[PDB]
Amino acid sequence: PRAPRTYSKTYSTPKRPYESSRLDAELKLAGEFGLKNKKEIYRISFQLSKIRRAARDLLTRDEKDPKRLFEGNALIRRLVRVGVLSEDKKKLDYVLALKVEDFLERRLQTQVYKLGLAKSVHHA
Amino acid sequence: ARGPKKHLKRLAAPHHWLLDKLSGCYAPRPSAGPHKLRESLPLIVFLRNRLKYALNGREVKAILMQRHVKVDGKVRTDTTYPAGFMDVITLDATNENFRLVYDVKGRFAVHRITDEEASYKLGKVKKVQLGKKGVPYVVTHDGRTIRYPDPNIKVNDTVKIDLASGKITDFIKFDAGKLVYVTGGRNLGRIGTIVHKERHDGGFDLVHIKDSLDNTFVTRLNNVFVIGEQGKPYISLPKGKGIKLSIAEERDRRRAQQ
Amino acid sequence: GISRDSRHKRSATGAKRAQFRKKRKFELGRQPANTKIGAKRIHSVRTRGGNKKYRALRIETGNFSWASEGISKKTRIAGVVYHPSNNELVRTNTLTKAAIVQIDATPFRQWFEAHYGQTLGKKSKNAERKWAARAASAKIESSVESQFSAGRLYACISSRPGQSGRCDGYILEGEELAFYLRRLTAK
Amino acid sequence: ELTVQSERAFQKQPHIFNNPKVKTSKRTKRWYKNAGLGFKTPKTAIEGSYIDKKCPFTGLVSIRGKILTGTVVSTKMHRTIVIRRAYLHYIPKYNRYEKRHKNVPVHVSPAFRVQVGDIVTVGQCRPISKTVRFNVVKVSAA
RNA sequence: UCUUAAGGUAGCCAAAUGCCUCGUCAUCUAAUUAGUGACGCGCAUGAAUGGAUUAACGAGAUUCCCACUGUCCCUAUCUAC
RNA sequence: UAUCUGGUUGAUCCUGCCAGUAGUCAUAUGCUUGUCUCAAAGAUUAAGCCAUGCAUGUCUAAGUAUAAGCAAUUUAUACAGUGAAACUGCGAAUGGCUCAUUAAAUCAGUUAUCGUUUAUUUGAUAGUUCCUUUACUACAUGGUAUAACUGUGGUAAUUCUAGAGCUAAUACAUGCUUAAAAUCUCGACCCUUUGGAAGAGAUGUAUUUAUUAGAUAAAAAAUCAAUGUCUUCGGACUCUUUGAUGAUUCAUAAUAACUUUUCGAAUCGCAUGGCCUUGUGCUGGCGAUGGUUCAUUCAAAUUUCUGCCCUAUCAACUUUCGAUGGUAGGAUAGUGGCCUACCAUGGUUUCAACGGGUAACGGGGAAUAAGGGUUCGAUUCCGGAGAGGGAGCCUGAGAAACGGCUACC
RNA sequence: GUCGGAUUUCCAACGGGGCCUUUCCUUCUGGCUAACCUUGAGCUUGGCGAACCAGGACUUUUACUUUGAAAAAAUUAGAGUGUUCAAAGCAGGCGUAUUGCUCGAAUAUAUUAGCAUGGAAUAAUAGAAUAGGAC
RNA sequence: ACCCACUCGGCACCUUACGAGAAAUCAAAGUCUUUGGGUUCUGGGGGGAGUAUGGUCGCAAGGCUGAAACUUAAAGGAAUU
RNA sequence: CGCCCGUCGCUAGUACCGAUUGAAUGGCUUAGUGAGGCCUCAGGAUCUGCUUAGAGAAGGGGGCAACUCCAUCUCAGAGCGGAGAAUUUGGACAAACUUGGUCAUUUAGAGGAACUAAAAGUCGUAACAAGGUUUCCGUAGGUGAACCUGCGGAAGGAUCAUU
RNA sequence: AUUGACCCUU
Repeated sequence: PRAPRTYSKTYSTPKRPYESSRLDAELKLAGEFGLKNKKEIYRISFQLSKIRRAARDLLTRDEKDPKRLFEGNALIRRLVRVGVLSEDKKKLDYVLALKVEDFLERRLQTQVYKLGLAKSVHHA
Repeated sequence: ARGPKKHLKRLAAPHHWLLDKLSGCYAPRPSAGPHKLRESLPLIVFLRNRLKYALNGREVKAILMQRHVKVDGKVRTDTTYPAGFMDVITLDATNENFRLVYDVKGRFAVHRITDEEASYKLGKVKKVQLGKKGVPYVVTHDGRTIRYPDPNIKVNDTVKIDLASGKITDFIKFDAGKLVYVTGGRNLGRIGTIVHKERHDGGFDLVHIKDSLDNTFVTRLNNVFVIGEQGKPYISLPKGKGIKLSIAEERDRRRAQQ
Repeated sequence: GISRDSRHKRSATGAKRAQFRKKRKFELGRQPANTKIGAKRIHSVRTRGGNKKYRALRIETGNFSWASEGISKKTRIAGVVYHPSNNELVRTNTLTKAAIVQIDATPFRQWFEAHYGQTLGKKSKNAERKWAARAASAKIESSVESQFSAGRLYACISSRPGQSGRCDGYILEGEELAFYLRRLTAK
Repeated sequence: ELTVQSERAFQKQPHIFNNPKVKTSKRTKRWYKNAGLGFKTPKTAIEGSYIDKKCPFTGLVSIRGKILTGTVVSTKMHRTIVIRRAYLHYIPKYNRYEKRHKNVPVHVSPAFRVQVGDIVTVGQCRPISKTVRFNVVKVSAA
């Protein structure tokens, strides 16, 4: 048969289904960034955890390691290019300390409201 | 079982063909010929994917059947003819000669050469023996056999062959201090400058090899292919000259000279 | 369906193996030729990749070599006298490799006569000079001369009739001859 | 192996000839060879009287491939002995080993006299028998 | 609580002991008042008037199976007296 | 992304499980379901059974066509088609499917073939036959009769097939196409010891018979049975020189015969060239298809080492007659108890042999994992095995083939 | 002093090599003369030798650990690249766009086993004892 | 034979908590989330059940080995009022 | 006036034992019978080549009427051969059945005997207090039933204690 | 010296 086309999940559900603090925080994010579901928040948390795990397994490698160097530059440059990382700090500490709110505010849906084409995030 | 295979599925073709996993569930099984199955580049893939001259196996079949492409001085109108290392693929249209040599990253790359250079080709001898009637002969990596060779030629040497007749024009011995082209393994595609070897009585000799950037590695004696003398190399090299720059260095090179 | 693989056999530990494959063509065996003497009969048998074999059945004559004299001539086989494998083959006169047979050895006698000019048992200038030069070497040993006198030389089959279709052999000389003659006389 | 010609057949090196016409010293021609890989041909194999077509040196068998060592545990078989190869098997889960052994049957030429407890090295040859695939090339115990 | 003291325990059973009875169920057969295994308000089983079991043994009684056959279908022939 | 909470009590710490909780290329099912991309899908139970249809055939300029097959031209009366059927060749041994069997078996890395076969591909490679021999035999090159096809058909029936007539070959059997140096026997010669001149038969490959070579790394004198080269016989003696492998009876070469005869082209296409004592003469190109043998490739078959789940309510197992080994032979493409004949009594095992189970094909891998692990892997790749259950075979380079045959159930 | 990329008078540590201190870089013999007694008005015509050769002496027997080739692709992590994002995929990106030019399809190997390789601490295993021990 | 001071080895005991433990308590039940001295055996919620079955030992009684189906949310320990 | 144990009674499940010299399916495995293919001993329809032979009925040159080198339909008599289908000998491979042998996995059973689960059954009161005879262990006997009793043991005792 | 028992849920 043909080669298997690879597919992967892009989100992960929370471990505890009913946490008041988590539910309130996620509803706050949904309301103030105009998101349809909590699956969007789960997806952004999934990507953030992926890149944080990459950064942590990078830091566990010694300094001047070719792998640590190259992968740090790649990850930091990608984060800077998308705009969730600072445009002046390649310390990778911020790479271990990004935020879901930063990713949401970098998303386009709020970008239209920021640049002033929307007048409301739901209009955007 | 019950007899030889004739199909070659994708994801089972050799990786150095750069064949995509989608767009078909088979790959062209290289036919029997001069080179082994794994270390061969069929004319179908060379004229369809490497050169993009033909968009279809049908177009490659038309090209081969009406005989524009001639390999090593012979037309070789086989749609999956095994063209491996050191072969010359000549196209009379546009008068272009390709030398089939690996690039730095272990892939058969395109290599434009002149007509006088495509006239000859180099071949590593695989074994020297005595055929019938007491006639000595040598066999090369290309499956070629040469009768009445120079008595000095031994195993692991290489021969510059006129490629028009069966004569061996020149030959280079395998010795320490010689510029080689490692063919296979992790180091597929490096220029050599041999330093020395470990005999390892019993099999699998390993030679130690430092490229121009003073980087030393180890390869197998059968895995190493000598392509000239220290200083000038017998043939031309593809872009990069086979030095295996590290990934960081390649990143800097790309970002500067995009 | 004579098989030749070891998968039907008990394991080296003594365990009985289970069935893994049906009998395979590439692991087959075939029946013996059981070559005999008289009215030479050869049947061709097709083997893997062509490679025909000649199953010798009832082969009449063979080619025998005297190694000391460096000669070989076609000879008739009188009969099997000893076989280290099976005495039944001796009793039946069956031709296999390493089987000792009696031969007429008349072409050997004629060759020795024309080559040395020496009588057995009881002319030109060139012939005389050749015989004189070759002489002083016709004292091989007692038993080869005795075999020549009896007219039946001992020779062992060194070929495989059921494979090559020829009962080729060589004459026993020296320690080998003494060994087999001792086996023959001891009973 | 008290006498060379005990068997019903005559034992001799195939295609090795001893011409009776010439009668000088050493009437019987014995063929030997060195097996390579640094192994030395024993004087017993050089000057012996045995035939043993399975010898590495005087026999028609050729040694190539694996080379192992072990202490023989059985000499109660004609011209073949069994060596014990003792090794440790690693188990990652428990991060330690167990003692494991493998008995490999080997053919020992009459050039070597070995007993249980001797440490012999063997080399791979073509299948000699149903189970024997190696030949003794040296002994390291006395 | 009564009759004359007790009130059939452990076991075993249509048993050589069960009338009804060719008991009922299962099995064995094409078909079984037969045999075996169960059941048990057992007319009227049962503990040295010994109960139950039991290898071995038996010219003891019974059922089935294989083998074998003139017992039979279905008779025929031969020998001696 | 190293996390817990509810439940034994009047209440408390525990143990301990139950319950919750999250995931699942884990299925099923319920209710619901608007768009885009992507996509598994009769594995589980029954490797149970199958109606019907299809899934293996094939052509070039270049192996055979006089078809009561089609469309038909002339700058040369010294020769241009497409071709259904049927021979011939090749393929049908790939693919695809499934996971029944299978527990040192398969399989995974690792080796070996100095222990083998190999269509095809690729490169190279065949001047010695006329064998009761100065001719039973054509090489400006030969026979057999066999398909298609034509008449009658035999039965209900099959991809059933007969008797007669022609006719092909790349179907089958014989058969020949040179003016090459060079050894062995047969000799008239003088009764020889440097003695040599006439002319014959064998010297291709396949002969897997016997024999020889395939050597080597260090300074003198020597009568011997037979001078070898030059040689006032009083003496100088040079020229011997053959390869690889870690390793060979290795590749090759040589010597004596055998072959019931293998091959060494009675085969096709292409516009036609040059030479002339202009003869339907001599010479000649580019190819196709065959073809010894050797390498090469695709392969195959064996094979070294190490590694597999549960079970001791499996402790001994194997061993008339194969179990372990030795000798010899048969068979194989080869090695080998693979099988025979003789002999020895060996071989495995608590470091778990042997036996049993597996709702077990193995691996790449998957799910979940702080680390360490647990569970899964019929299933897109690789390797096995099978075609309803065994078994035996033909053809073929390759099958113990099943959209091949035979037989039993 | 180099507009985050210093050839240096760095006098502080770390990791390796060489020699001597009773402490050996497994030898008996030649050629390319070799850590060479022989230098040319400044690449030596005479000893040692294993970074290479042979007949005796071996990786003192291992376990262990270091490094190296292999452990197919797909899968995994991971560089890239606006598939309109994404899962994916291995595509693509730029001209004096008449002509055309052009990058990439990398990087870890998944117990163990086998093969080489440095070490030899730790844990085993032998040597010379009625000397049939060593030079 | 006693009395003193030691010493080695025993059966123990009193005190305390460096510690340990759920606690009762423990000089070992300590040196164990700062987890590794060597080694043998045993347990994995409560029942069914030390039952059934197979094996083996025994004269027997029984011993050793030893399940599952099924069932159940507690059984249980140490303390407090 | 707590709790609580066991017979007995009722209801429903679950395994276990069980005559049937049970049954079925496979794996190997005394023997026997044994299809078919393959080798082999023969066999021989049929097809098909070679020769100095004899003629019944044509013959042609030679002085063609007392003789012929070859002969048209041609064969019945001869020998040399090649292939060779039925049939068939002995084998070797071996499918499918029987009585045996276990092994493994299923499965039918009259009946028997346990266990378990049930809001409110009967009989007693064995345990928890010194539970009113302290409990419990091993063993043995007895008994409607919990249980009682003997012998030894334990404290998990109701005693850490007699100078 | 005798002293047995006291339904289900809450």
